[PDB]
Amino acid sequence: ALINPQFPYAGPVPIPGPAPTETMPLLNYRVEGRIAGIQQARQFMPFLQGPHRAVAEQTYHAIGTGIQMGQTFNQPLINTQEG
Amino acid sequence: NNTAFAAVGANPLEAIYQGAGAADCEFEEISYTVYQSYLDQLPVGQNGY
Repeated sequence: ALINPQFPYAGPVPIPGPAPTETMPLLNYRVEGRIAGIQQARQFMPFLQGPHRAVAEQTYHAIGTGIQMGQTFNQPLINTQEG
Repeated sequence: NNTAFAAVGANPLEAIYQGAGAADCEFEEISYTVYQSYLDQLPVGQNGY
């Protein structure tokens, strides 16, 4: 702010002001609020809580069976070298 | 006799012969012989095979 003498800035907005209204009042709000609809315990989703496999491992079962059977052919006898 | 011969204009994918005389073609007979290839003298150890 600058004040300049001799033209000085009025020393106030004075008493000639026009009170325009008495509408100043905010009427307090008084209220009762009830949000009470029956609630049912459940919601349907496509899927909740699953941690789906991105790849599975290979998996398997097992079997064996049979017996011990055989047809054989042997090497001929040979002269013994030494000993 | 239903798969081996294709008429002109018909799909020849599964057929053996195709042509104008197809409708009157037929097998006189078919023979097959199956030969099995395997490895013998199945080893046995202290565990068995």
